[PDB]
Amino acid sequence: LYFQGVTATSNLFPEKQVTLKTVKVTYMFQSKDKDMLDFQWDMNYDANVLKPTANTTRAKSFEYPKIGSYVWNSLPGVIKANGNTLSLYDTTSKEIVFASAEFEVIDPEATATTVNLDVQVLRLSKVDPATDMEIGDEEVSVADKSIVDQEVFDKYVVANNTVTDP
Repeated sequence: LYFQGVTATSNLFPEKQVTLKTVKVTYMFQSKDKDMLDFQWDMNYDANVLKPTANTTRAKSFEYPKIGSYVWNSLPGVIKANGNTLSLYDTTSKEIVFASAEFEVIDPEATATTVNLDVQVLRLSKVDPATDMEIGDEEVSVADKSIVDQEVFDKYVVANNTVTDP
């Protein structure tokens, strides 16, 4: 056997393995009927192997960084992000950038490492047209405590793709 390089994994997205200068990892999400109320993810990496590039920014981390209360913080070895708005993020009309980051291989001789997107919270809901505010009754958890609800997933999630470059 011969596979050595970056392993892109997640609790909510299928794993991808890429052989390597730079690697971009983008997790693409789409729901049916119910738009996104609240999300929290940590993209964990090895700070000794991979370093976030100049392209790893708040702006390029998520589809809707200016909408609702979006927190983005790049710390050593972890990119922490969470978003929320009672008006909801549009995850129904098209497939969105849920999480994205671009990493630089610090030492070209050291390629073998894991980038892992821990999706801690993903809640969907539907707005009352009269208010444009989410209906508390219609809230469903796709993910909570980093545990994906298979029944809710099968019902509401229509796209969950891991896209790498290369």
